[PDB]
Amino acid sequence: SLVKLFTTNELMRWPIVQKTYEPVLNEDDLAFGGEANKHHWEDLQKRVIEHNLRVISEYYSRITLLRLNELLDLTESQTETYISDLVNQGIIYAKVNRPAKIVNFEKPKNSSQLLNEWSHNVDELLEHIETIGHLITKEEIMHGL
Amino acid sequence: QVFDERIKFANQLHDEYLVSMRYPEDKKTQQNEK
Amino acid sequence: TKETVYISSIALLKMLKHGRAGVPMEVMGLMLGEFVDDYTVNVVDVFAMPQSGTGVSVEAVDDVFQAKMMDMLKQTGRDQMVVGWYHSHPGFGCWLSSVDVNTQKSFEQLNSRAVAVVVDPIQSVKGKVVIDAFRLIDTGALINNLEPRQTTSNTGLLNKANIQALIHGLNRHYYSLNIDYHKTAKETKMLMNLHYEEKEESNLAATKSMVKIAEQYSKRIEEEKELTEEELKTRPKKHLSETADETLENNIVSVLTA
Amino acid sequence: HEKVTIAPLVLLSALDHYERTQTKENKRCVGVILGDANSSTIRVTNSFALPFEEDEKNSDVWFLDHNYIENMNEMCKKINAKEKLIGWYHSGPKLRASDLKINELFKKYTQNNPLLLIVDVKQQGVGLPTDAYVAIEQEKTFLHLPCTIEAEEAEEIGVEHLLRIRLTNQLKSLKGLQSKLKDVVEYLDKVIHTILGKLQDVFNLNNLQKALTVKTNDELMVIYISNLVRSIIAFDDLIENKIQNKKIQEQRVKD
Amino acid sequence: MVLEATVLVIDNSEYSRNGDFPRTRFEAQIDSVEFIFQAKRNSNPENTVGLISGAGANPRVLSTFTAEFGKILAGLHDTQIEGKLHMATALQIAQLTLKHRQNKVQHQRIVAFVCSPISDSRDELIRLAKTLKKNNVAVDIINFGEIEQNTELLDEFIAAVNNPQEETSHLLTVTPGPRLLYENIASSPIILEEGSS
Amino acid sequence: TLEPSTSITLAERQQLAYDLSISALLGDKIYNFGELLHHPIMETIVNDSNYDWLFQLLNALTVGDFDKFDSLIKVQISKIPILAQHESFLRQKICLMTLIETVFVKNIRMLSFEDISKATHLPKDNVEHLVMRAISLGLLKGSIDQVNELVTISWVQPRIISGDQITKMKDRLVEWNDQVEKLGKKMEAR
Repeated sequence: SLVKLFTTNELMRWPIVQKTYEPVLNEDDLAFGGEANKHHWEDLQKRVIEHNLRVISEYYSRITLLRLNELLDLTESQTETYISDLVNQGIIYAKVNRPAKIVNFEKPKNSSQLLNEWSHNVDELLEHIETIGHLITKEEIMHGL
Repeated sequence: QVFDERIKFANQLHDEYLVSMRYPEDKKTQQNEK
Repeated sequence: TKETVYISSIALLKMLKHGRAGVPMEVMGLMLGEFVDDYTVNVVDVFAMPQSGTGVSVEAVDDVFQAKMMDMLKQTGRDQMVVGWYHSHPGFGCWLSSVDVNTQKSFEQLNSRAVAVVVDPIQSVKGKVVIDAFRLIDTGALINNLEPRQTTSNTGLLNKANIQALIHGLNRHYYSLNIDYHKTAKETKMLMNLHYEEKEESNLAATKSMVKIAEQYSKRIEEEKELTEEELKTRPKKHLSETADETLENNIVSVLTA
Repeated sequence: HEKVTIAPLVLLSALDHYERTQTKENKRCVGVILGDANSSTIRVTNSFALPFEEDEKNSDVWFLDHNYIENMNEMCKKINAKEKLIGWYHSGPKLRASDLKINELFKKYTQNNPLLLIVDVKQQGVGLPTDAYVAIEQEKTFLHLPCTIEAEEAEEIGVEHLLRIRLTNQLKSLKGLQSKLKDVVEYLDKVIHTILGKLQDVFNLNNLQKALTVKTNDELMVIYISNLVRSIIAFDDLIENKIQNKKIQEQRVKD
Repeated sequence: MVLEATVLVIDNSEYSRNGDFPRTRFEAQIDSVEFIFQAKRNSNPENTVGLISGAGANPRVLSTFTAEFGKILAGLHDTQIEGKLHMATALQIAQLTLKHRQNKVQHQRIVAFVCSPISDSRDELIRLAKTLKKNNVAVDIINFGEIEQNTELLDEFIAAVNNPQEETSHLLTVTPGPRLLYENIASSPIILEEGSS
Repeated sequence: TLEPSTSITLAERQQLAYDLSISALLGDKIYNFGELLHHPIMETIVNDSNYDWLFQLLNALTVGDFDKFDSLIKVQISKIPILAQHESFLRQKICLMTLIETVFVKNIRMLSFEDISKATHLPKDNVEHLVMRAISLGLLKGSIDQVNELVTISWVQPRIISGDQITKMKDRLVEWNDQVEKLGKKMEAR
């Protein structure tokens, strides 16, 4: 059930469960056998931050630093630390605007890319026109009954 | 709007090119040659 | 002499498809239609005979399989009897062999109006089908010596060698003919279907060129620059004019998308 | 999706059977197609006909010959062994409700999903009105596939022998708009389901085309720039010919 | 007797699915087809016998005219024994089936076994009998237990096509007395004066 | 398969409706009450003996009064933890789809926070959360901008069973057919 929450992750209820229910987290038997509570939670908090930043990058076009810190439950230094690391890895590209205190997640597109996606829609509209065109004869059985 | 006039100016000399070049070749056809 | 032999538009497409079975393997198939006196051979429908390892011989014809198929064609709307058969001679000209003479002679007692057609699909790739026919003699217009086959016109003998030497001397199993095709008003638009189904393909090619509009013109301009230096170092125009033609087709058509 | 290709041999075969079977009073002629459906592009290289008689006032009476199915096996298999039965075709402009029961008869002979081919004999359409449908499990629906023309030495030779841009598309776009317009008029008169679901797909996906106008004209001027550098080259093929023609004239004067 | 085409129709309905014959009559009706097939096949060396099942499966064409029983027996096991018997659409499609024969000079004959009363109206049978009379179509009606729990709905069809026994309009009724399966058609003018019985 | 055969009596129909009434109410997949009005479900049962709360659900979801849901569902039902989370999920989806057709004029589907907050009586913190969950499920495409206070929502839901836009989209096809015909005649002249 947590796998389907990757896209819907709000980060709100995750630390509540992360501090309460840890069936496979801090207790390992048939795989790792267990090491320590800090070792299993060392990389855990780093990934949960990555799950939220991927959602915001695919949803929020721009968001203020005051609200972004409340959604990540971090400070100003810890917020830009994980965001800037994902930029160098070639995953999330986001322009942080310090004067406006916002982070722009919209990636720039050239004139050819905007016209290319418009061409896919024109070819898509012809598919709906063609599909409906053949549905008149197919649904004529019920209309002509 | 300016680019449209450049096509009009290019095709303007194309029609006049056939008129100026072909006209002097009319007399060489009727005149007897060796 | 010459006459007019009409062939339906559907019969020509089937004979070319039957001759595609193989180049070295000769094919033979029957035909259907009617006649007008002795000067008109009407070819309407054609039949596809099974292959035989004897190379189209007199013993390669099966009357049992023929009688079973022709009886089934009556339910399909065919009221016409067999007007003859076509035999493909790929790679050679139009001529009759010693086997075709003995084979066509066996059908003289069955149908004296039968026609032996020689089609050459190999030399037909030029856009005009090279084809010739040969018909037996039912007489009635001839008897001993007369002049049948009205309206001698169009081309001459041509063909290749053997059947050209004798025309009026021996008319029995071979003589020259002409080929004619008669199409109706409805059959004109049947072949016009090659060119909103195709409208979607027009904008589909524009979609791929929409992102490539920068890459397409990049190769055209750099090519015109290299061809310009070759014209300056000549002191040519044929290779330069070919590039400008492709640019014209990539411009006006691209404007039509708007 | 897959592709369907109908050869002009199959086209003229289905269109000629209209006057051969004496089909009139808005009837249909049921044929059969032969092709290879194993690949992604369905190509029909052979076709035949079947007797079909259906009453106008009774849709439960139809005649079909199943004995001719076994007769082509004794013929085609002795010439082309790769020909199999992938379905059938119809000569009617639009399909009827009887085609659902026809699939039960040919499902035993066909080794794959039968193909439903529709060929318009009136030739009242633009381009290629011939359409193809594939019956799958919906109960059952017909999936449409685009139809092309077979390009081969066995066809184009006969086509070129017998016979010998945007303006054409403008008349094609009118057919798609008038088809949906007349469907709404006939719907409102008969009342006061799949069309209503897909209808708003076009409206929400041409006022929306004006937002990219700023970015649309960016690449439009490049076309004129490409024509500007080409226009100068156009004179290079002209003036050069004028110089060559002038030298020819100088040789004719001395003659 | 002479050269003729025979079209056979099998009856599959709710009464055929219920208790009918101790051998599972649907399987015995398959033997009933074998009884008339062996009689007509031994009469002439060339015969055309068709098979059409229009009861409960909607009008269909199973097998065309053939002189062998191999493909006829295999197609009957894949049919359905449920539904209702409709003779209105079954007899109309059989007229076009008569044209499937090779030589049109053959006598047109239709032999149908009706084990259950039809629910269809009798208005379509009036205009159908007058059409079959002009083409001289032999009508063979075998009614099994139909006259007990219901009247004869095919009587109006026979009255319009009514002709002396030398041509057409032959109406028969299965004897209610218990007897062998092949003996029911032996006394009736069906397999009489044929190759076998 | 229950209507054609296999115990077509109303005894099995009333028992089957108990399963659909609980599933369609809690189900967040296809609308809420949309599938109930199309298929004749409620028409096969009676209005009494604890079947009344199914008919009153139509007016409760259409109006949107929060006080109606308290008296409609008693403690013998809502005690399940599933409905406790879905108690606020019923009014968020209907009011969200209602604002789409209301603001839509020609090209503008854009919304704002004040239109969503006043409709659902929810704070701005839940506007970017509860609506975002419906977007991730495939109901909507566009997202919400927290900075400029603008909500840009695309069109996804086909909005089945409308009937009002049929007369409106009729003139749209005439307008499209006239613009193409006007430009098509100029192609023949030049």
